[PDB]
Amino acid sequence: TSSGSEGNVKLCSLEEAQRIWKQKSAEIYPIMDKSSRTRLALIICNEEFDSIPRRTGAEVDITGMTMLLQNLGYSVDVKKNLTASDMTTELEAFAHRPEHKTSDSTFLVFMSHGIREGICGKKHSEQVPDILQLNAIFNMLNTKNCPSLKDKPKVIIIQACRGDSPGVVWFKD
Amino acid sequence: TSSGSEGNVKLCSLEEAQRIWKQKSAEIYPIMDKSSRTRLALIICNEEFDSIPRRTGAEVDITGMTMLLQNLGYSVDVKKNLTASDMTTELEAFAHRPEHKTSDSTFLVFMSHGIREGICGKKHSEQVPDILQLNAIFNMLNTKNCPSLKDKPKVIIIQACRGDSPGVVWFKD
Amino acid sequence: AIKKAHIEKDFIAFCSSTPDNVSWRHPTMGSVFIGRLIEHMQEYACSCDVEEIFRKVRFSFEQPDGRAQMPTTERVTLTRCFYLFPGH
Amino acid sequence: AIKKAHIEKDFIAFCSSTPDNVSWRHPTMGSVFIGRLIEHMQEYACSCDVEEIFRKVRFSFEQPDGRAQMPTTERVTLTRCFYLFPGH
Ligand SMILES: *CC(=O)[C@H](CC(=O)O)NC(=O)CS
Ligand SMILES: *CC(=O)[C@H](CC(=O)O)NC(=O)CS
Repeated sequence: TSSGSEGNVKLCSLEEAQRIWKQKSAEIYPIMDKSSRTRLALIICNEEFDSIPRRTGAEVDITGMTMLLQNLGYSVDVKKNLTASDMTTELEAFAHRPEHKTSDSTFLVFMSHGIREGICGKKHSEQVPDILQLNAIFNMLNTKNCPSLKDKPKVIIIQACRGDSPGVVWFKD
Repeated sequence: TSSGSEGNVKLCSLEEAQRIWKQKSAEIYPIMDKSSRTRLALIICNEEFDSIPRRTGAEVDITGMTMLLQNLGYSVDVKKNLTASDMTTELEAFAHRPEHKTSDSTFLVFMSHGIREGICGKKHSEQVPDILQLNAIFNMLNTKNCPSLKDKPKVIIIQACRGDSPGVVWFKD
Repeated sequence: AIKKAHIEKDFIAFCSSTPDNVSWRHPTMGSVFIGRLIEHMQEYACSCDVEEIFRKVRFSFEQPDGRAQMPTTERVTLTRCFYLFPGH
Repeated sequence: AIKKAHIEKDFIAFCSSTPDNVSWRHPTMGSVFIGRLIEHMQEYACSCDVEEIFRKVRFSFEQPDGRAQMPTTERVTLTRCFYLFPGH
């Protein structure tokens, strides 16, 4: 049933969970007790921009991801329409969250316009760039700047253009 | 025995090869007939530089990789002490090699000094940079510039510093 | 006492396209990469680790149409398999 | 007739360290990442695809010493598992 907390996410059975833990050795990330763990996730989605076109359909993405990450057991923070500076501030705040200490992993989701150099903030234009670099996301969440997530999976997902090219070439058959 | 063509590389048995092809679906890269295939590999190793320190022990790396890639069935091109321009030229020549058409995959190995921006050429100094960008390696070997390796695994291996940092942080236990 | 730890470890990034290239979004259906990821997470989180799931997503994009993209896994320092164990 | 193909696909890069960080080399023993890769290729090419092998290499570096590094997989567009099938 999809009426449960995991919604449409197919469940791993105990026999399945024991088999994964058996077949492969001690090279799986440990999972914390469901009862006590405090899993956290952050979605930053820029939909309305100052200069660049409106990201129509962003609502479907936010809804889908939010529900999915909740289904997987994460408490989801959703922040919308931020400058690169605001995103950095929000990321710094996320890294300082006490729940990470009693969490086993995290998800970070960025959804916005993007260029080759990185993700576009709300105030972005070609004349006055407003860009968050992927490099900065890793730095803010690494062991130095986020000690609480040491040894824990940090999954970053980015929906954005990485340039202007269609990404295709022709060949004959 | 290590006296065979695969040397110290542990062999996949026919029962093992049939099991891998059975357990997982049609999501494995196809392997070409051993009799007719012409697998190619390129090692670029910079050991002696104009300005920066000598990469003592590079010989062990060249030997090890060369033998390994030969063991895996690749004919190995080894090019030493090249500028970023020469490396580009060599890469372009490798992409044009007819053997790729009757190959199922390739390996590219780069071994040199490196900075955050990329791999150091033989003539590199801080005053006059001589850098091959990782970006350029992908571009020269992609579908547009190397159509022969379309749909085929291209494995790039890089031994190089990516900056000056030790890559460590302290924590108390 | 103090101990050394890697500054950067246990990361995986998943981008919607390859460098230099566009990622597509439908006005009512949403972003294709996001929808495809949800679908694959929902189906495969029970049996596959995230690296495996991400590969399957890439595979689903294999046949290009008028709006083509190839999602890309980046800067991977996962030292173990990450299973979500949904339901647990 | 002509058909569309992804400009960039079926790549995997494996770097010796994480961005900003050094990679170590011994004057007589060679580069640690290279030696470790050969060892792991030799042992695991028979049973594991390259993505799996590369993860194991990362795992082998997990405990840092005075000369520490964390090898990093980059720009991955493999859509299938790449098995070397050594002996075949
Ligand atoms: C190029 C872009 O940044 C966006 C990505 C997005 O998901 O909004 N793509 C487009 O605007 C083309 S639909
Ligand atoms: C920083 C570097 O480029 C080199 C990498 C190499 O394999 O030569 N590392 C060192 O010089 C430190 S041993």
